[PDB]
Amino acid sequence: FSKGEKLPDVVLKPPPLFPDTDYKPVPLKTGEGEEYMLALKQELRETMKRMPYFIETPEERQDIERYSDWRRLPREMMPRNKCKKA
Amino acid sequence: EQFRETDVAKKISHICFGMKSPEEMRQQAHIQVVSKNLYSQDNQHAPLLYGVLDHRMGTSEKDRPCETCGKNLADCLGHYGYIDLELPCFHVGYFRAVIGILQMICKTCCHIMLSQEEKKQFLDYLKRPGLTYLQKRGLKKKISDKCRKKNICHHCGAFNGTVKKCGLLKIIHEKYKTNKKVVDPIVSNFLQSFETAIEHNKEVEPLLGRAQENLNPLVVLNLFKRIPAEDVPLLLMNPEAGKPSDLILTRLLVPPLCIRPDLTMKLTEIIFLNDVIKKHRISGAKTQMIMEDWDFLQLQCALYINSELSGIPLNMAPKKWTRGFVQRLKGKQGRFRGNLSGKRVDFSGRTVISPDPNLRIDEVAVPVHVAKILTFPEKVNKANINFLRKLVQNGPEVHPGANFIQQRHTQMKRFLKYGNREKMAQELKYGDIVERHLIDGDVVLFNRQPSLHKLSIMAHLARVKPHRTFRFNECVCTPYNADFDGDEMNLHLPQTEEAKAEALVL
Amino acid sequence: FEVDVCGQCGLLGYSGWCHYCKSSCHVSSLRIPYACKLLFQELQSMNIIPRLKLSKYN
Amino acid sequence: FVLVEMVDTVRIPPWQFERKLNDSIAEELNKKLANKVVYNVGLCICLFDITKLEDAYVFPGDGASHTKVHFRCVVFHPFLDEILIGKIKGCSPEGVHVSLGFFDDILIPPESLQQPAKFDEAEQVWVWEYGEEIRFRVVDESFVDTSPYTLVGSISEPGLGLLSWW
Amino acid sequence: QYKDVPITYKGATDSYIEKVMISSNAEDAFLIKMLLRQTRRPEIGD
Amino acid sequence: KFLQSKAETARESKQNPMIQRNSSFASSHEVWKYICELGISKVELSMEDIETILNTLIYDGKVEMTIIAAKEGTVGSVDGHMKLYRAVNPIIPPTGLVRAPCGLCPVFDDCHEGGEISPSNCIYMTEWLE
Amino acid sequence: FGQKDSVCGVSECIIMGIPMNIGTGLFKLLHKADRDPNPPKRP
Amino acid sequence: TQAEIKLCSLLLQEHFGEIVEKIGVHLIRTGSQPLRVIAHDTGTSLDQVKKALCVLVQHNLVSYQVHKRGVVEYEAQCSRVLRMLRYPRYIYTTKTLYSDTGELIVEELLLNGKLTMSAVVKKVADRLTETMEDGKTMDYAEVSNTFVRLADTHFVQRCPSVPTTENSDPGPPPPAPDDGIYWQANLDRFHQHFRDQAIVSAVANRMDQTSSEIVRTMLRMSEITTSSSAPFTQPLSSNEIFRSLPVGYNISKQVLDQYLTLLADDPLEINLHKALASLATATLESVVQERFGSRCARIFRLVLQKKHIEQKQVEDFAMIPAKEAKDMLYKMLSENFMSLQEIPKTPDHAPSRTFYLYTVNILSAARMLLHRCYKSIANLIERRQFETKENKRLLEKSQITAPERQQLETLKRNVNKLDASEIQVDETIFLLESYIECTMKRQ
RNA sequence: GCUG
DNA sequence: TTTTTTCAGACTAGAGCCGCTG
DNA sequence: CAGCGGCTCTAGTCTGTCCAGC
Ligand code: SF4
Ligand SMILES: [Mg+2]
Ligand SMILES: [Zn+2]
Ligand SMILES: [Zn+2]
Repeated sequence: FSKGEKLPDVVLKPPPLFPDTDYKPVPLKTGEGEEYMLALKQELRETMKRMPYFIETPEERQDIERYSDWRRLPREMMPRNKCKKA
Repeated sequence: EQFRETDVAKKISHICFGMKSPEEMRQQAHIQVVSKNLYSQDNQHAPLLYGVLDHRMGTSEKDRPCETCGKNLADCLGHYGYIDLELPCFHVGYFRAVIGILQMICKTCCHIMLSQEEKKQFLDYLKRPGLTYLQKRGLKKKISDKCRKKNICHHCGAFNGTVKKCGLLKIIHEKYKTNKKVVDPIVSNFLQSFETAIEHNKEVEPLLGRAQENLNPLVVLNLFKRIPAEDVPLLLMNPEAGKPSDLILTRLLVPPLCIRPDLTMKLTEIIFLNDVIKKHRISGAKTQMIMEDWDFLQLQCALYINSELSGIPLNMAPKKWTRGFVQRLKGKQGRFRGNLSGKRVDFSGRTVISPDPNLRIDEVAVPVHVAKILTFPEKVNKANINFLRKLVQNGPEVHPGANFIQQRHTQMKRFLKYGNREKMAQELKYGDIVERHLIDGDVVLFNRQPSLHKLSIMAHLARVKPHRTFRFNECVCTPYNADFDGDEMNLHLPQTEEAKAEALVL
Repeated sequence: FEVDVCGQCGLLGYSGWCHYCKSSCHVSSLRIPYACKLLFQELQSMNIIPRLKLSKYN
Repeated sequence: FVLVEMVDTVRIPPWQFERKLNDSIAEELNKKLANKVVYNVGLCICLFDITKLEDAYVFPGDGASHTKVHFRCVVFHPFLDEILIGKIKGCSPEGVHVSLGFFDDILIPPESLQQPAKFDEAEQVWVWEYGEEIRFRVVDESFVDTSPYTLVGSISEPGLGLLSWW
Repeated sequence: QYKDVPITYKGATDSYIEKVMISSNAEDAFLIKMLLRQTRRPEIGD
Repeated sequence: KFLQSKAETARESKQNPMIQRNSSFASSHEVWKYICELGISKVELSMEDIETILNTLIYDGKVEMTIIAAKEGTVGSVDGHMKLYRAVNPIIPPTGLVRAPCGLCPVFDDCHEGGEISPSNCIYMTEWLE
Repeated sequence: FGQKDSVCGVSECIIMGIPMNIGTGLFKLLHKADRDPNPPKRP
Repeated sequence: TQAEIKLCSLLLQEHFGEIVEKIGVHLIRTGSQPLRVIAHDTGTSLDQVKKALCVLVQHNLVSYQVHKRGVVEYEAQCSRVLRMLRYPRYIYTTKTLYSDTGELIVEELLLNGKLTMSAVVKKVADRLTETMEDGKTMDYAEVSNTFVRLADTHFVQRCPSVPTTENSDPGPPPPAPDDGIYWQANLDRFHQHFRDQAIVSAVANRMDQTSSEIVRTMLRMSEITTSSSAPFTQPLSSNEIFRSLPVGYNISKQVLDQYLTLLADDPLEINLHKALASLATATLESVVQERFGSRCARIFRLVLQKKHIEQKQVEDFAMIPAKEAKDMLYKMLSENFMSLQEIPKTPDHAPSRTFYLYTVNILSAARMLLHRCYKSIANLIERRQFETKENKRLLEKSQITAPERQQLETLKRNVNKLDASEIQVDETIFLLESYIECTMKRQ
């Protein structure tokens, strides 16, 4: 009867908690790159597209997308600075 | 407007036996019976509380409705509830399987101890398309054989020795055995550096050599948690059905109240035990006391799954015999034989059997009393309309009469005696069902209870006679092995046209 | 007796809904001896899950 | 309008065994799929043809005959490129209600795109001035069952000019 | 407060009350005992 | 015998000479004190009303063996009876920290998906995000 | 094991209330009622 | 390790796509599986499986080899897929150890998987010039200078020779002159270098500033002569230590020699076995400090002192009361930190025994917390998966009422608080996984 | 316990 | 603290055993 | 001279013992 009242608690609150957003200063550098590459990995060639949308669409028609200085000089050096195995 | 929603029914193609993860149990449970160790009958007027009888998991009394739905005892299915075990415990059903996984996996890094070359051969065997249940049991014995034969590991070199089910619900593993060969330094340091323990306990110094890892539910939980996904197939577990961790118990689904109109008493004891250990930890209780409480809670959970549990400790032996879940599915009175293979059946009668040489071999004389009680449902079909109306007029008391009428639109049955029979006869329309009394020419199945061959059930045509006794021709008594020295035989009336025809033809 | 079974899970439900994969869409009716419904419930309570696959009659 | 190939298991009760199947299935399938929107499909209307009817089983219970029926039924589903012609069966201040003539009064146009004299001010003003045409724009259907409408449309009216009527 | 809980005869054939004895048991509790008599002639199946 | 005592009152008193540390310069070996800590233990610490003015080394050393578990210096040469090298050094934390709000909750560990404790709507990350 | 059993034999079809494949169940039944796969309409 | 597979489902979902995750994560779940068997079990058409494996072999997540049947069984290495989580951290230490040019070198090497020299120098000649001043064009020769400069310290290693099996097709993997040869990044060299930052921060934040630098210059001159499987570093003399000191220091040889015999003799102990073994316990201790306060952390360090001496001293050796202590033991037991009673030798009796002694086992408490930290980043990403699809209406409005904008800055406060917190738990993985790899023989 |  | 109250039965581990098997 | 392979062995243990009818 001592516990026969309700679900123990909606949540259990721990009197001690997390410290902070630890290592605060320097992960501004990594933290933007977290969002930088994710902006570029999604907009990459190495991804797949929902061709199941286009086989789902029987409404295909014209006028819609569904229907539609490197300044450098030559050189050649091939180094074996790396392993000679496998 | 309104969408097109189809209404239809389906058949069971393949039962896939599986388990449920402790998170998956909570998903199907509607409430948490973490409530009272009290019975839940409230202090005044016997109403339900928030615990085991929560009426949110069903109703076992017709008057009180359930809380998930407004359905009454008849219309409700069942709803489930959960009890969160404070210290993890083993399931006695899966315990031998648990000892097997520990022998198969490395106690330290947890990968099955099957050589990389050996693993490839076995994995292909599993890939073979026709793996019947028989083949799978076979591989486990073989894979297990190689592993119990692998004291070292191809993964980390951790030394994994013998897991041997010591005691009841206890698993014991070597790790640090003592041998005539020079002892390894790590084991020697473990057994020689506890000087204070040797000083405090005199018995420890002579027995200092003996010391093996004891695998308790808490260690098993972590080890089973860390087995690789790749290595769950070679443990011969279907990963979709279950995974190694679900073998150890964290939450128990409390049964729907429909399935329990002594199991409930066991649940209250388990709830009380869960409260005692939790209070003891806050109070500050010795580990041996906490382990004894853990053992008592483990025993109560096992007594819930399998009541007899041979090997019970003397101190915690059960006060009374209780029927836990195994003792409900086992035995002649058990659900499998008592309620599934053989079932009590309606539309049947048992009377003493007497001789009648004047009856054809295909006929049985049925007492007029049994004929009035036993009824066959006949649908008005344009050829029986005149005959049915006359029997409706005769009503329940007269022998060529009916005891109920069901209209085509509704499943409601109107008793002929209480109402006006003449009006119902006129109202009769094609497609309504009249439960006429058994009449001459009906097909009944006759059965002698000590049935030993095919001929103990035989059909018979039924011809009602005044005397009370099932009288048949005496030529057909050696198939029944029935003499008339006080014998009684059973009559069954098939209630479908498809069943009637199979009985007459076959 | 008639029980409501879900297509995805394989677990019995109530009134065309499953409190498990809270999506009514897959619930379908079945005819079963009521005793079997008790066995499936007692199995599910004891952790043996009798998952059911439903196929339309053809 | 579009044809939709569908497959159904149609149960003929045994007191209809006089009539031919392909007619007596068609009388059932009209009672199964009329005035009913099918989710992601459209508003079924009637039966076009029965393209393939396969063999009439009879199951161990019912005694009826269950023929699996392949058929084609015409449904209502605008193609997101149709200029329809309906009637204003209602005017709400948030947007007008047009109805196709005795078809479905469930097309609800939002009105934000016609010429900058646009308001419905609750005294049934259609449009502040400068059969009714409609451009059906999106498909939008909501499956109803949720516990123990449904093809609504959004309908536009661009700069058509509407030479005959404003 | 009182809900009737009657003792009702349930015999497929009529019986005649022969003796009705009213007494008190070890703890006085108004035990009432009735003897019902039925006479049966030999019939087919005896 | 002294169970009616709070050594948590005395743990700061055996800590505050090891926080200040005059001459953190590395001019020499800086072989650091354990005997002066026994010296400050015997005559007078920081001020506190103390009933056990009797000074035994067997009742005073025990506050150290708790405070080693509270990250303070190890024992160097306590093998001598009263006076030997006895090297000590207060250990500053060798790491930073490593946790998060979700590392704190035991019951919230259960979830695994959107369920009754699904992390798509937990209270704890909602509290942490303000 | 994740044992997927089909429901066959008689000791399971009697338990699951599904007609057995033995005896009468081996052969299915068809209706000879007036039917044909008909021609469609021109669209 | 199901929570590990929970992340590989999450990591591929955010980076490439969904079917490259699905065919990817199934291959983690069923292993050495042929091309036709994968397309039949996942229910995926064979044209999409050939593309999905093509992207997966490019980023070096799925490795192929045939043994007997003449049919190639693809196989995905699990622990490589989680290294995508460390990807922006792999960028940053190439900015501390190399310039912005070489930092972009390891970036597009991590992004596009397999690269030749003739491509990756051509790409950074586009990206670095478009951010620099037009007319002040960055000359590509300095890129080729810093390209090899990465390779002499062996931060970039080449791909193993291609099997060129008949089933494998050469044309599909390259994305469309000179051929050249391909390479990935040597992320294993980073796991040395990330460990090099780990030990130098372990000494500097414990011993002294001058103690850590001689550890750094010891390890900076022991880079090529060791590997990650080295049980400890190559042994050095103290005379080349005085040669390899940086020019910022001015310390005399004999005073640092006193610090050299000081640093050699510690409880910490360069013993690379003991270094990760001591750093892992501080990671454990910083979790009980995070979770159960300093009082339970005080008894957590007590069991690391004595192996099997417990419950007859732990009420004495920390002086905290018996009520308050024994809830800390059972909470360390129930969360699997305190490990267990592996000393009971009386036969089959919970009540009557030789008294169960607690004992921490460092690896079972390690593998759990690694499994916990794998579970942790599942709850991080899924929240950032949650808060994204709602707010898409107002991201393109900038491309707006007062609660509309206020939801965005509470979103961008949230995502940046989530994404920063994916990395702070990531440093706990490597600090513990390198300890896991250091105690694992035959791998 | 007895009938079957 | 002190009795038994059917009769097999073909599985499952251990205990060895001796001898070749290296 | 040493080891692990199968043996081989005793007991150990859980598992049944007709249908139902009052
Ligand atoms: S968010 Fe998910 S994981 Fe993090 S705490 Fe709440 S529940 Fe546990
Ligand atoms: Mg007889
Ligand atoms: Zn209900
Ligand atoms: Zn469901």
